[PDB]
Amino acid sequence: PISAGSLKTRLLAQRRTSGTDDWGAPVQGWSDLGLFSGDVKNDTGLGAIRTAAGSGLPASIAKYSIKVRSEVIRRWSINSADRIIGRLPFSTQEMVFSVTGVISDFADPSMAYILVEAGADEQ
Amino acid sequence: PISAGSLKTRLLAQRRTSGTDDWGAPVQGWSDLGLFSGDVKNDTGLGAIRTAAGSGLPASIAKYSIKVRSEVIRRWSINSADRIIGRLPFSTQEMVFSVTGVISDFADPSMAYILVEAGADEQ
Amino acid sequence: PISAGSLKTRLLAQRRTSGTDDWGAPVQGWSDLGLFSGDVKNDTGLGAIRTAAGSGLPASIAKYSIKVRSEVIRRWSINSADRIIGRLPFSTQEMVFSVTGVISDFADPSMAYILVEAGADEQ
Amino acid sequence: PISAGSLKTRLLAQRRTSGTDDWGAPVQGWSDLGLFSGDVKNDTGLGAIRTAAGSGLPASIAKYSIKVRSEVIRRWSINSADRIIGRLPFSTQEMVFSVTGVISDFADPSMAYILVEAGADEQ
Amino acid sequence: PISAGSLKTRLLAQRRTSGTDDWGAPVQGWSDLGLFSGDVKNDTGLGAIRTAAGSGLPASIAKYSIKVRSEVIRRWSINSADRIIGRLPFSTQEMVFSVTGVISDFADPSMAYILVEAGADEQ
Amino acid sequence: PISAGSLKTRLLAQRRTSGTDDWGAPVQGWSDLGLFSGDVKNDTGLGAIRTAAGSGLPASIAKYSIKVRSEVIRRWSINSADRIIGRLPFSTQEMVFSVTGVISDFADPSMAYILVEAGADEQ
Amino acid sequence: ALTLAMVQRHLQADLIEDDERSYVMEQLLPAARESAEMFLNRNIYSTSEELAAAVAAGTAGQYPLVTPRAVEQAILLMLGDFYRDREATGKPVSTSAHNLLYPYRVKVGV
Amino acid sequence: ALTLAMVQRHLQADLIEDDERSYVMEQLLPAARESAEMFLNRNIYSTSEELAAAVAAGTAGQYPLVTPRAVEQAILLMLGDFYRDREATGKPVSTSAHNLLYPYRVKVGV
Amino acid sequence: ALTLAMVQRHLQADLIEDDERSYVMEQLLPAARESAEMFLNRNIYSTSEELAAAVAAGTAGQYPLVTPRAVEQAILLMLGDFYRDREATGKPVSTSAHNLLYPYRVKVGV
Amino acid sequence: ALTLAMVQRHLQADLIEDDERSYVMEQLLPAARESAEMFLNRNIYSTSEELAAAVAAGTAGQYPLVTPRAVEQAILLMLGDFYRDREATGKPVSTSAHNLLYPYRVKVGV
Amino acid sequence: ALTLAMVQRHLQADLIEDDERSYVMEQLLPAARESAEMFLNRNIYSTSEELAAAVAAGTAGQYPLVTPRAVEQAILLMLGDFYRDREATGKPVSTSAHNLLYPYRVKVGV
Amino acid sequence: ALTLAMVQRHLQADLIEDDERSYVMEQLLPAARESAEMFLNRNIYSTSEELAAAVAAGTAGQYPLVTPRAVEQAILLMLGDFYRDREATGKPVSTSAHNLLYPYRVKVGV
Amino acid sequence: TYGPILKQLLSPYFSGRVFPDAAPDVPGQDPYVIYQRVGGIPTYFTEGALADKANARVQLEVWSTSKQATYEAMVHIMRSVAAAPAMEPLGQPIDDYEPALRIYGSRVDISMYYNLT
Amino acid sequence: TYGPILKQLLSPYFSGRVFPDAAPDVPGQDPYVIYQRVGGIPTYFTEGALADKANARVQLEVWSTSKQATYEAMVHIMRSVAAAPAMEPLGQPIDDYEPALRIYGSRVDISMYYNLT
Repeated sequence: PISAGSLKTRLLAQRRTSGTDDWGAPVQGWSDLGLFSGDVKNDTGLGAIRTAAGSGLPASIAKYSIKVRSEVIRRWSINSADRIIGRLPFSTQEMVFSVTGVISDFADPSMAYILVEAGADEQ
Repeated sequence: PISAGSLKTRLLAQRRTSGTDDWGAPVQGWSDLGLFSGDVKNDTGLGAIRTAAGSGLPASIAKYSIKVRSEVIRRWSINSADRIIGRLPFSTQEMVFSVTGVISDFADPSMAYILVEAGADEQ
Repeated sequence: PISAGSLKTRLLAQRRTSGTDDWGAPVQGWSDLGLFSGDVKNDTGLGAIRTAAGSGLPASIAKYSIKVRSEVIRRWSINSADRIIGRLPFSTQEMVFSVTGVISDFADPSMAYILVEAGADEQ
Repeated sequence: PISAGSLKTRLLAQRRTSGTDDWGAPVQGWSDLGLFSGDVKNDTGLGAIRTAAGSGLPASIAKYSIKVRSEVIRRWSINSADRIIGRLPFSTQEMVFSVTGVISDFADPSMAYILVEAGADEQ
Repeated sequence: PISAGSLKTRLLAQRRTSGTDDWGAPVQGWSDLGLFSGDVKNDTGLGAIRTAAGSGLPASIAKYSIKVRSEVIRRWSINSADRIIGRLPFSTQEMVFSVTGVISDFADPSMAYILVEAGADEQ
Repeated sequence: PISAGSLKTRLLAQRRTSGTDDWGAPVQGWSDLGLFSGDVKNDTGLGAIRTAAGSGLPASIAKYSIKVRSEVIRRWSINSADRIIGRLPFSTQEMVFSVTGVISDFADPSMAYILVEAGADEQ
Repeated sequence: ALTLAMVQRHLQADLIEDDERSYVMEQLLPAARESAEMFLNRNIYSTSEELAAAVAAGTAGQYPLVTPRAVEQAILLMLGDFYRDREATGKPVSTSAHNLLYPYRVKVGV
Repeated sequence: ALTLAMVQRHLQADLIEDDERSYVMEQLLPAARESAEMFLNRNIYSTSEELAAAVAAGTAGQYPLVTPRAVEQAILLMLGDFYRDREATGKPVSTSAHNLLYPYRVKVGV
Repeated sequence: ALTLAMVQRHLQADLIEDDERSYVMEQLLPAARESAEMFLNRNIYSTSEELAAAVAAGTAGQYPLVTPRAVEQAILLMLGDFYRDREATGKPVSTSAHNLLYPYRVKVGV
Repeated sequence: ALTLAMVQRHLQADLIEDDERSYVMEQLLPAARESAEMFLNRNIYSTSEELAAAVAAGTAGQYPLVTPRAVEQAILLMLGDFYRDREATGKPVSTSAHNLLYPYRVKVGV
Repeated sequence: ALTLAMVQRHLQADLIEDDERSYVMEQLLPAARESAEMFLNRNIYSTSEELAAAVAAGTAGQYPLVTPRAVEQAILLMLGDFYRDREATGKPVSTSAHNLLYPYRVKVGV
Repeated sequence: ALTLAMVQRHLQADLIEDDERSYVMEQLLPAARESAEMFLNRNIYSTSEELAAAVAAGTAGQYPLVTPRAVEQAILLMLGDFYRDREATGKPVSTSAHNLLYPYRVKVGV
Repeated sequence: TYGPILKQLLSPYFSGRVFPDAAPDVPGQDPYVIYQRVGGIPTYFTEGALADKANARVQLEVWSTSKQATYEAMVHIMRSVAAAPAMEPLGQPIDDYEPALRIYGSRVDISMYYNLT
Repeated sequence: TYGPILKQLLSPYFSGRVFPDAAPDVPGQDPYVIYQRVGGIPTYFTEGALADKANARVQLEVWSTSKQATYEAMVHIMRSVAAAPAMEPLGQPIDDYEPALRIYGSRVDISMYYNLT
């Protein structure tokens, strides 16, 4: 029960180049992986967005969830250190998702859940 | 499934003039953007209003949610740094909303959610 | 859909005299506004009453909610600095409500919600 | 809609003698008020009992709720400074309830709720 | 409505010998009371077990609830200072329950609830 | 009511070798126990994964739950000090589960629940 | 006897304001009394002296009775119905007041 | 015996206030008693002395009885129904009080 | 008497603003009054003077009456229905106002 | 009288913008008026002078009436229905406006 | 008048983008207009000049009319239905637009 | 006119990738066009010149028409249905597209 | 805190917007001042009585909506208190910000000798 | 804090990205500076007046997205403040990290004598 055709969004998964710069911080250049399809589930309801983050620094972060077929998790290895780019229809501003982990289900081996952050763009 | 005709309220979106004053604080003058239509969803139930805020300073803040068509998010770019003005019918006191972020849905590309604050007027 | 006839309680709204006394504290005299009608909704269930308040000072506060017609919010301007008096039938002890804010709905312009405190009498 | 006959328990309300002893602490003698009838509602479910209280002092407190007719709240004036005694059938150990406040409803003027503590006996 | 025959488990209630040892700590010997029958209700669902306890000391505690007939609470006096032993079928490892309090209902005088801990064995 | 055939996953339980190394830390070698079958229940929904752990150290932990037949809990003695290995179909990356405790039910003696962690691999 | 005390106790609402009391006791109770008096197909008078006065003036019709307690209870039930809900809905005929009022009906026929 | 103590224990209510005690014992109890009296097709009297006195004056009809306990509890059930709900919602014609009252009915037929 | 006080107490609304008071008392009340007048198949007048004046000029039809309290409360119920919902959702033909209005109907038949 | 004040009060929505007011008062109200005037099988005119002018010009048909308050209320109900929902759904014929408009129908036949 | 302002106010949408404005005003509106034209069994023209021009060239059929407001709002309702749902789910044959369109239908029968 | 702009706007999904665009515009739209052209029992051509060319080549059958806007809307509805769900389920015949397409059917008979 | 001799001194600039220990329920967007007593130096004679004057260290807070307004309010407070019969300002102001209401604050201590009766 | 004499000094490097006590709602990915007054040394004459200059210890924070950018920003701030007419830097910078936004911070105290009016 995966019900194809609800996977109406074309995302773009991509990971980071290996190594470190002079200081040791992660390299702010991004490679490419490919394209897949998924069903995005929002957080409807009041108080679904987080404003403050840390030392009183303003923000606006709202977590989502992408349901993908089980093949995209075996072809690559998506984990917490990737980012996902999706573009809203007829728009030039593209959302940047930050993968916070992948939940896999054993009830049926045809689904997987990727939980993203979507709040602040990553570099 | 947007069901026009439930969008019975005429709001007024407007953003802030760029630059800073002598001290660097945001300029307290407000420009204009235009008018749109949306469906406002309250927070019914007890304890839906927040009284204290910080160093024991009294307040009364109750967050709302505006459901708008997908066009008003592509025409402009509404983010956390705007404010929305709406007027109650047959009244001279106008609510001032403070946008805290926009949630967009990918299940269908014909809706968007603007979460506002409505508690203390902005300047 | 306001369903008159469920507004079976006659309240008494009244605000405070302006100015300050010698020290600057609010004047403990109370003026009058008039009478209106509303539907009071309690907080049924266990743990609906708050006992301690601050430096271990005993109290007993249970918040309510009054649903009123949209006219009483336009005739006066009820905000956090008012109090509402209602009398239980065939009784001489009268509840004193403390307004903590007004929630107005845009889904239909014929209702408003006044959230009160009802715990400790105000002066 | 009070549905008499569900008020199958005979309680015993009683208040404290006025004045103070030599130190000013409340007098540990108890007067009498009379008997009334009510419907007791427990807190079923796990984690409905509170073990620790303060400086690591053991306890076992489980709050209840008594639904009484509106007459017992007008005849006397039950508030946070009373206690209620009820006896389990065919038993010699009697529960001691500690009133933490009275919630009155305006939807219909024929009910009232007395929220008790029932955990540690009062003196 | 007690529905006998759902009381399919034979427990074993027992209390502690009175007095204190040389230091004053409770005596780690256990007397016996007798056997009764009850219906055990688990805590199904994720996050139903508690891992840490205090100064970073590992543990695994999952609270249960035993529904017993009203006679076992009048014959003895079960309170927070007892323990209950039950044996899983066809097994040699026996669970040790720690009574954290008894909830009695007045809606019908034929049930009582004993809330146990079952996590760490008592001595 | 165990409904065999929903136990479609073949796990692998295994415990740790006894004793300690030179420093006293647990030995990082793992023995074997055998194979059993169970039904894995995920945590669907937003915010089901935990990111931070302690001194600002990144992580990604999502707890699961395995429902097993009552025989695997009597044959061995599964407790908090074991780990469970399961392999996703047609994949070479194997999940490592960390047992946080076993919940046994007395309503029927044919089920048991093993609550695992699945977030960070154990050694 | 349709006194202010009985009405206040039945409705469970004290009527201290003059306008509310005037409404309830001059537009709402007489409506229930008229409706019951029309359903019974006979004239009802509160007290015997008023019945004698009406007979003398000739305005009393056939089969007039002094109001018993059952008719008072049914009138109170109709008054409570009027006070509770204030909109025209699809409520059914032959409510619970007509069960009490029915044995006092006089000219039932076809 | 339909005294004040029995009514107090049935309704689980203390009728301390003069107004509501008067309401319950003078407008709500006689209504139920005379409703049951009308349904039974006979007159019911509390004690033998009242029955003899009524027969002497001739105002008592044929087939009179002094109230048994079943009729008294049917009256109590009607009163408890009257106290609880105070509107005209619409109810079945035959309630649980008629099941108790029926074996004492007289002059049934077509 | 269908004054301003009765309408204010029925709707539980204060008609302070001139615009909405004019709306309720000049477009929403006459609609209900003339709807009931059309249903009753007769003309209804507020006082005896108006009835006599209308009969004198001959504009009053046969079978006229001055409004009882039941007809006035039926009009109030229709007005309360008009105030609450403001759409054309579709409703049963016979509401709870017609049950009150029916005994005053005239010229019924086939 | 289908004035801007009455329409604003009925819809509970002030119309300050020129485009919205033009839409409501020039495309939406006349549609309801046309629909009611077509269901009644007769011509309706707001005022008597307009009716006389139409009779003089000869365009007035048989049985023309000056609009009463009930027809105004029904037109307002249809207007509120048009304003609320804006899609074609399977709503049933004979809504709550046709209950009010029906006694004014003229050429009912078969 | 089926201009751009009326369509903008009906759908509560600003058609700023050239592509979607072209879609709505050139593929979604003519579809509804010609669907209503096919259902009515007659040709409908916007103004009197277009009707006269079409009659002059002979391309206009018998029984033509210039659009009233009711037909225009039925077209608006069909357009609003088209905009909302964009699939073939399966719907009743007679929607709420046909109730408005029906009195203008011609050549009905068997 | 079944252009890429109209299809993109209807489906609310921009088609930037070449494979997806090829699928939608070369396997999915022609299927809907074939299905509608087969249900209508006639040949449909997008433009008049193509119809003339088909008539010249002789492949045009009886009753060929240039596609109106209603047929375009129905084809778009079928295309949206194909794009939404991609499994064979028990959906009913005579969906909402056949309501629009039906007046253009030619050889209906029995 | 001796209320009157502080309220009458700080009223003209703030138009009477000086409150003890708590801002009112609806204080507005205009600057206002809150004072509170946080200790002092004893003035107790050993013979068994205390003097008719007593020291008390009060705290002050101004809460405007713009930074310039609170800066001017604080500098005016400092001047008016340093040019006063028996008060003296000790320390320097400390700033604060409240994101929920978007207001800017300030804070300074005052040493004052007031009349006990 | 005396705003203008700090904003005009730190504008050229940060392109006017200096804010009092709070970052704006959408500050971007470019480095920015936040200043706040956290005390000072009194300059109050005992005769009953205070001088036209007043000391004030301000705090500074730079919040870039890359470590090198914040290091360069802090070193430039330190140089420009140590080569200034009346300011002097005391102490050394302290780093900080914000995992939610993935930004790197810094923090240093400044002693400055500004013009009260």
